[PDB]
Amino acid sequence: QSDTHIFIIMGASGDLAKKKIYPTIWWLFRDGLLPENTFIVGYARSRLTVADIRKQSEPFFKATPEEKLKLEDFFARNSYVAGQYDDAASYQRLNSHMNALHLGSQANRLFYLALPPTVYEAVTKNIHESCMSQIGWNRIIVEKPFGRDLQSSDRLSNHISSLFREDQIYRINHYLGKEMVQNLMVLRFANRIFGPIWNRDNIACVILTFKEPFGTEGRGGYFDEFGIIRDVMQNHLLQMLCLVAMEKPASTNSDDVRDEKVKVLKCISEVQANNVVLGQYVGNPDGEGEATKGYLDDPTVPRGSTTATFAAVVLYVENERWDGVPFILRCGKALNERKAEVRLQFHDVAGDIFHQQCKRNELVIRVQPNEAVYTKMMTKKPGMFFNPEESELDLTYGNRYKNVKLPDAYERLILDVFCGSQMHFVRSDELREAWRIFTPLLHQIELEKPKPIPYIYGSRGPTEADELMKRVGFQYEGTYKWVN
Amino acid sequence: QSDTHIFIIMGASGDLAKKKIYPTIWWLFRDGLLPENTFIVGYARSRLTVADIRKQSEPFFKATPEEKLKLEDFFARNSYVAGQYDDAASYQRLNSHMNALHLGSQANRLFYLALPPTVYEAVTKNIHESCMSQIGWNRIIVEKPFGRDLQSSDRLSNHISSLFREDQIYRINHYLGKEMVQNLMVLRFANRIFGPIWNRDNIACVILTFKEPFGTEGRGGYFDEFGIIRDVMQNHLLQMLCLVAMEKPASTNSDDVRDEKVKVLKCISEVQANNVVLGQYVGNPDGEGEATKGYLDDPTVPRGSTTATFAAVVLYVENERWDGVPFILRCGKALNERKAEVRLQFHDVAGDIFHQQCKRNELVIRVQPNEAVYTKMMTKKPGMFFNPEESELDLTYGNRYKNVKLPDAYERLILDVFCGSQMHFVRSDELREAWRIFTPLLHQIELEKPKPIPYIYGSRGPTEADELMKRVGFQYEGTYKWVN
Amino acid sequence: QSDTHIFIIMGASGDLAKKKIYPTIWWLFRDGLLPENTFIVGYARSRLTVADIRKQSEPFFKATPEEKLKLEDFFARNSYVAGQYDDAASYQRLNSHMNALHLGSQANRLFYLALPPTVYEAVTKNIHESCMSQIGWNRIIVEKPFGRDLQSSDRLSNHISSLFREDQIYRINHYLGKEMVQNLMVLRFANRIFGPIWNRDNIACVILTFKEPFGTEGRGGYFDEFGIIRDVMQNHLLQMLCLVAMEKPASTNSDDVRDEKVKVLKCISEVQANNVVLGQYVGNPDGEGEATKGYLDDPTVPRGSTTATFAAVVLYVENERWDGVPFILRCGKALNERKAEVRLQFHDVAGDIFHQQCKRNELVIRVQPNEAVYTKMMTKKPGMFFNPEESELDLTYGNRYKNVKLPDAYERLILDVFCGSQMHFVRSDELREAWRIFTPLLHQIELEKPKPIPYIYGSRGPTEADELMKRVGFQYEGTYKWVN
Amino acid sequence: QSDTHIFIIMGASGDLAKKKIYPTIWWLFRDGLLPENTFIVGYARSRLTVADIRKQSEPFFKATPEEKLKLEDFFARNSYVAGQYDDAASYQRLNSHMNALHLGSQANRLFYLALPPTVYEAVTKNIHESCMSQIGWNRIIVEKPFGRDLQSSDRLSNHISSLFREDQIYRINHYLGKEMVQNLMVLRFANRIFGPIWNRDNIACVILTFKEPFGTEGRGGYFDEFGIIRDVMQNHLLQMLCLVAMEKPASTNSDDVRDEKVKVLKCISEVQANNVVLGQYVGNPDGEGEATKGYLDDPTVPRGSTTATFAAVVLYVENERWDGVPFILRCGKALNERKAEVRLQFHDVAGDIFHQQCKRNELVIRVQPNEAVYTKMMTKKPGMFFNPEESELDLTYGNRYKNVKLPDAYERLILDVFCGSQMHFVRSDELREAWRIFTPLLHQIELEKPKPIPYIYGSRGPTEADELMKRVGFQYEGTYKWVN
Ligand SMILES: NC(=O)c1ccc[n+]([C@@H]2O[C@H](COP(=O)([O-])OP(=O)(O)OC[C@H]3O[C@@H](n4cnc5c(N)ncnc54)[C@H](OP(=O)(O)O)[C@@H]3O)[C@@H](O)[C@H]2O)c1
Ligand SMILES: NC(=O)c1ccc[n+]([C@@H]2O[C@H](COP(=O)([O-])OP(=O)(O)OC[C@H]3O[C@@H](n4cnc5c(N)ncnc54)[C@H](OP(=O)(O)O)[C@@H]3O)[C@@H](O)[C@H]2O)c1
Ligand SMILES: O=P(O)(O)OC[C@H]1O[C@@H](O)[C@H](O)[C@@H](O)[C@@H]1O
Repeated sequence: QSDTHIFIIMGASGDLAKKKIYPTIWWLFRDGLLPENTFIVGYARSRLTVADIRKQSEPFFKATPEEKLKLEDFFARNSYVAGQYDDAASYQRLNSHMNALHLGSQANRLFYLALPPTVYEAVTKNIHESCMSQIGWNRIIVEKPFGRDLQSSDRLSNHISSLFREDQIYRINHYLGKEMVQNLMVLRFANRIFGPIWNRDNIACVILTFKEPFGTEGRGGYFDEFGIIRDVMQNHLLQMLCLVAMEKPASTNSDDVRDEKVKVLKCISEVQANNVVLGQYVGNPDGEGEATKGYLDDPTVPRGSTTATFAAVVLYVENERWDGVPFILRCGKALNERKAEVRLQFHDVAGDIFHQQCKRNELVIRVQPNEAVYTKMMTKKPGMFFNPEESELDLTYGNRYKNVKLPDAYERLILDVFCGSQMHFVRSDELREAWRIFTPLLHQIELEKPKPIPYIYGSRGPTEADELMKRVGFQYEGTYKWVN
Repeated sequence: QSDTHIFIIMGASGDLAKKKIYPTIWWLFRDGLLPENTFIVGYARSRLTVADIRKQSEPFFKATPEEKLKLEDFFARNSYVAGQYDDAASYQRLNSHMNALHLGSQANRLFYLALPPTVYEAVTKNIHESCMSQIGWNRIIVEKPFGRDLQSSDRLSNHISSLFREDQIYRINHYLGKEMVQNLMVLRFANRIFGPIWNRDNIACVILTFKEPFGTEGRGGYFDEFGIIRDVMQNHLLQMLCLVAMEKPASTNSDDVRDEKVKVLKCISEVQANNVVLGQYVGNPDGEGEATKGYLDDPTVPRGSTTATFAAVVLYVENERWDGVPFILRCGKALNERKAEVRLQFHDVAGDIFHQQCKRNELVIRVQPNEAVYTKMMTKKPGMFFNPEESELDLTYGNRYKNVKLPDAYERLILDVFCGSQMHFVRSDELREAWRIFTPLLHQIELEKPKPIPYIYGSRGPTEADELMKRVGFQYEGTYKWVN
Repeated sequence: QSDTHIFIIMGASGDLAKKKIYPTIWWLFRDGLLPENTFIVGYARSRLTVADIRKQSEPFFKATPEEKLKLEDFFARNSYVAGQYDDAASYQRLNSHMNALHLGSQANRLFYLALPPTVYEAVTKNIHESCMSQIGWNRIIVEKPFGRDLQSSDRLSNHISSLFREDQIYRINHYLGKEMVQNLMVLRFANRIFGPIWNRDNIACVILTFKEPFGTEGRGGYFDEFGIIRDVMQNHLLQMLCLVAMEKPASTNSDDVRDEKVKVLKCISEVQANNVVLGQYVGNPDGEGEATKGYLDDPTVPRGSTTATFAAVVLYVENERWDGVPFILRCGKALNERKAEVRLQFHDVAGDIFHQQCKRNELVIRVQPNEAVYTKMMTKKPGMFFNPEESELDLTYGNRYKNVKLPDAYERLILDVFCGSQMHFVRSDELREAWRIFTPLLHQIELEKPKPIPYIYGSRGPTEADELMKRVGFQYEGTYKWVN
Repeated sequence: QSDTHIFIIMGASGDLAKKKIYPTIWWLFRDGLLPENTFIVGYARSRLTVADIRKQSEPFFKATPEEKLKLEDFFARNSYVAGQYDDAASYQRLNSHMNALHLGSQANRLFYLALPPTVYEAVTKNIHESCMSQIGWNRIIVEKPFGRDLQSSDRLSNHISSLFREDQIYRINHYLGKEMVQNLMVLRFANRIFGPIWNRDNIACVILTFKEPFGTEGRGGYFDEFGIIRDVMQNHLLQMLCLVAMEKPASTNSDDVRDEKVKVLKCISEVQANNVVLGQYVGNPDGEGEATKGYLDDPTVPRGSTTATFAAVVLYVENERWDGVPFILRCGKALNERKAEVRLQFHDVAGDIFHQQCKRNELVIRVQPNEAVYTKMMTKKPGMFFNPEESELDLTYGNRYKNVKLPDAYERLILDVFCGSQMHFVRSDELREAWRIFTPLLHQIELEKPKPIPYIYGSRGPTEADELMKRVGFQYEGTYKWVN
């Protein structure tokens, strides 16, 4: 017997919903990864029907002629109900239409909240008081952002946790659903090559890079509200840091992994204001199209704003394994390229017998694009040479696994929610630690309004970040020559 | 000022000379790697000329029409003198011919002995008493084999050492001149990734593989005399074992490296008779041409001989780093392929959290063919899967350094002799140790005449070697699937 | 301001109360370690008075004539109330009495349940329903034993946890109050000489020894119900194992330490019945007094009882640090001495160059008697010798800290309860793991009624225990000679 | 058959001879450690007899009334021969006299050189040309000092080595004869508790302490020539450093240990002049006897002498195990006490959770006086405390082996020479490295004549040495309180 499963999309008319969630679940249904008895009901304020959302989301489905029959099946399993985000009567109407399905009750309920944070409290309280299943399990899915600082996020976290247990809250951080972020755990805890060397005795510094080649591109209101720190460094870089620095769990269970992650987070001290470089981008006079406009050009930006579009922050995990090793979290929009990269720079080899010609090893795990694990090792120079040179032991997903499709992060996250695996989600304690690490710095920046170092659009950011990276021990040589 | 260097070929008419030496030195001179004032004198019993050896060695030079001018320069710097290996008059004739050359006096003689071992004593004593330069450095080069057992090799080694200083003997083991064998030092002494894990605490067993897809093909008299053990295991496999198991040298100097190599050799006990698997090949019923004949189907092989064409022997290096870890030296002619491979099977990951789906990691360093370093590591299965699968971090010479021509071993060895580097050459004491481990086993086999396990030509050798591999610790699963 | 503290003792007329708790609180008050406004309330079914319990507990105070004034103050701060363990009226009578003090409302109430396990239900429920302070904190204290198996302990733990939070439940395991047992953490996580070597890579086996030189001596009825396993191995030896094998906590907070302990408990597999040696003592024919009778020679012991007074059980902690290392928990009553010992036998030194004259090093931390930490180390033989003998690096409390007094465990435990430090107390999940490790073994023993190996009173128990110890990896030599 | 052995003491009338070598050989013969065919021949310029040497060396024998008969036996096996150190005729006369003894031809001759270094060249030349046994082995024993700098030591070492083989030259460093110095090898290579932590990953700095409570005491003419560096630092402290830092030998043979020691020597760079603190003691104005006079208050010391009687020198071993760890060699005469001590200060425990109360562990080995090995550990404060404090795991020889008399170093050195064990003797290459480490510093000090920091007699030397120790990483706290 296959239990009935139901997927609910809040704000089904929303941008995020029609842009990512509906294509994600359609792709998952195309591969048959959901249980056989799966229904989908949309919910928003807009008075739409299944046909309206269908024609709105079809261009994002990436469908081909071979899958019409499955497409009409999928939209025969879809539904929509209109209502408000605070009127209960809409929620009893939704529940009445909700039970009117096959097996509708024993069904395992599942809610996705693709809504602005300003309505999270009301939506979650109404779902708790009205849309709770009596037989199957109920799992609610919240979305980034989670508050603005320690207290603002803490009040929301306590409001949600007071309503649902920790096994029913699924905080989405879609980089945790990436292929390489998951592969971090298997590389760390399934290989003896990477076991003894994963400590402060060998690792000089850890660099987690996040770059984007475009700016806010005319949508500067929300970025002005938040900043690059709150957007990326608080969640994406910090989860990659937790996966990198976590201790070996007792098992592969979600609770053990999240306990290790929160234990690692608890060992991080406050972010000092002398370890942070902020940058804001201005238009490139020789750029193309959007490259000629800066962050002060976007009208969606109040005049004279100090919001930074780049940041390089050092974190220290004070524990027996990571004491003294800097964790350089450098992220920034409007940079020269797109790259999510985990770079562990190892210490110099003890007793260099190669006359200072050797350089630091760098295990690099590029999350996106071109998923690949390569360790920058020192091999002997091929030919009639004896001095060593930097090479790599490369494993690229795209040259070794061409015939397999690395799925989208949302697909895997939703599949994990369906299967009950909560390993790749943010816990309340982990969120509290993540917010308390950065809250003093955010408050200091908000109250003081510093001047971020200007950096031209499309450049590699302010040089002050590079000065910081050199200062905190990271060594950059620029002698690494790589050819595909 | 560049000192004159003279290359000397004993037995210049020999097969080894015309097939490997003259092409090697021609390639070295073609790239300008030899000193500008370089002359070459040939010596053998046959009364030949420069033109005769020229036309004999032309098919092996791999010459090109644009290289013709350099070819005539090369053969203008060549000369030939005939004589006897026992008559001194020929030796002072050669010396006088040398003195009639560009500053012969201050010239740096360099001797090569491409002769059968039966004349090494006489040739070396005559060279010492008649052919020594009074100004520049003098170095001789002796060739495999080095005796037959401990005492037979010891007498020759003492005779040579009593005549020449250890900075003058250059014992050729051309597998030391291979690209990957020399790289072994860089891989482990220039990387912090391979340092902490290079011990008995992480390595379960070490396998050194040497395979040949072909048999002896009418040259079976010498192989019947020797046996695969003293052919390949005493020198090639054992030197790869020394380089794998050596300690970190104080410097890249030759003497230091040879010191740790002999130190590691001194920690190996002699071979027990219960750790040896021996095989003799018989023709394949459905073979092709040469494959239809066995080792006993060769007319020059004496009838009813028990000489084996395959050997898998387990060695133990009882020291603080290699105590208890087997060193399975598996070699065999008439096997299914050609491969020189160094395989380190690491221990099972402690506290397996992936439900025994992980398998032992293996750093594999394939010397030839298709030089490549790949660590068989456990990565997460790409796509909608969570169990790990075997993969590799691959660095291949040919896909990364396709424009770089990896030279022949003899080229690099002769260049090392010219440059005075003795790092990749056999010193007397590690030769004595290497013969010490294997001599009792060779004597026991010679006296007892065991029966080697018959294995079909072109097969993977006897299954008893695989049984030994399982018995001593090595784990084989056969689930590794690799695509280029 | 010093808040009022009230120490309420259930079963004030009890044996354990009068012989251990009243002397403990009197000693704590005599040294001035209690808050100034501290009062003690007695409670039991007996209609005793303050003077009655006073004269009953004088002989166990070890009081002195010069302390008469402080003793009079102590008993001026004492009180007693008679009542029932299930009648609520007595509970609000105690509440009204306790409130009728100085600050008898803002007081910090502290309860000790020195009662048989059969009344924990009623006492806990009545205390929760009637005897809570609305201003100060309220902490309850429970005592060994905790059930008989997994389910019996689970029901009691769930009932207690359903009424009190984990910061208000204080589970007493007086071996956690021992000096060496708490010093284990400082040995492990504060010294760099015991950190790198505290893993499976250097430890051959782990032995925790518990010995008593006397049998049940006339109380065999109580011991027959439980057995030595449930008496010692489930709590004392197992918590010693947890403190030995625990990973380094994030901080010295109680929650971190208990989380590490329960994490280590989660990694222990269930006890197989092939690693248990049960023993029942038989009367020594030439003993003195009590030694002439066996376990079956006691009137209150049921006839034909196969209860074991000795046990040696091997535990395996399947994790990264303790994979494969056996954990022999050897306990036994009527043995040859009284001794609680933590013995860590290290592996043989790899690459032994002393001609097998060396033996395994042993880290010993003797909890009692004569608290001492010594490492059975290999030093060179003093005098005109070159071979090593087995010696020790001894730190003995009594020769180094003679002038300081070693306090009783209950004293420091009660002081920790007063200070709110819950570091050395058992958590509920720790009980669940400690009981699930042993429950199938105890159930199978109870069902099958096996036959314990008889051993003479005053001997060292069955020799099958020694056979098991040598089988699982422990090497006993008997060559260790020690002189005081 | 017991081969005859002959003990020859060159300069038998010398100060060192009658103070140390005659009582040493007498003690060795008293205990029957010598072969029963043992004879002793003296030689010097003085025209003394057996009775004269007897009456001169009796007070230093420490004889007792019960061993006269042993004294008459010993002096019946004693003989004296007069002659010169450059006249051959005396040497053939000695050869004739010493052959004219039982088995005076197969006897194993063994020579001791208790002579000033100015005559070593002539004495070794004559003894090689005239007094060599043609049947039994011959071993020559030399004494400190070995030259004054690199070239002065090299010339004498080459002269000695050009006449005798390395298995016959026995260079005396009587500290290598000390109990603790030899025991260092058993500490390191026979214990699993001191092996893993014996590297740069756990050791912060190394201090080798040598202190003397008395000045030059009227022998300033000899000490002015050399200085404290050449006196103790070049040999005693540095050989202790070599034996502490050495890699584990392949076997307990002498050549393996000596090779490891010279390998460690080869990894040390020349001594820079910015890490050397020199001190010259001056008279304490309130001293007693010799404490009231300084090094300038001794008539035989040349006026205006800048020779240093104290030195703290920082050494680095650039190898895989000791990279970055400073080696502080702090030695000085006229200090506050007498002490030879090996102190290894370990790094701070990473991720300290005890709020900076922990301090660096210090493995301390006191060579003399009161031989003891103790590791300064951090244990919990006994009693009603929870903070850790400094303690030690103490093994003191005098409390554990009080009935075992630790023999003099010269006794064991002579017994080693008799037995052929050359483990504890200095090699020529060892001397070369030891001298090239310090030679540039000594030459610079001689050429520029610095001014050492004055320090009063009986003090702990200049405070600049303490400043240097603090700067190079050593953390002195002064809070370590020890009670016997
Ligand atoms: N692939 C290889 O052949 C190979 C590989 C590695 C090592 N080696 C070693 O290198 C050496 C080169 O010899 P080879 O392989 O080229 O075989 P080879 O042709 O039989 O010997 C080479 C030359 O040595 C002379 N020679 C042969 N037999 C002799 C004998 N009984 N007495 C005196 N001189 C004799 C001959 O000089 P003349 O022509 O003037 O008469 C012959 O031309 C051999 O020792 C071989 O073991 C060979
Ligand atoms: N406690 C120590 O003094 C001590 C400790 C360790 C090492 N050493 C070393 O051991 C060696 C023994 O010397 P020592 O301490 O006993 O002092 P020493 O008395 O001056 O030298 C002992 C012998 O040296 C001879 N001698 C004296 N002056 C000489 C000169 N100009 N030329 C040649 N020979 C001369 C004398 O031979 P005659 O009596 O026959 O004339 C005397 O017997 C010295 O090199 C010293 O560095 C000494
Ligand atoms: O501790 P010991 O054995 O007395 O060593 C001290 C002596 O050792 C010698 O090497 C020095 O030359 C002397 O100056 C010093 O007094």
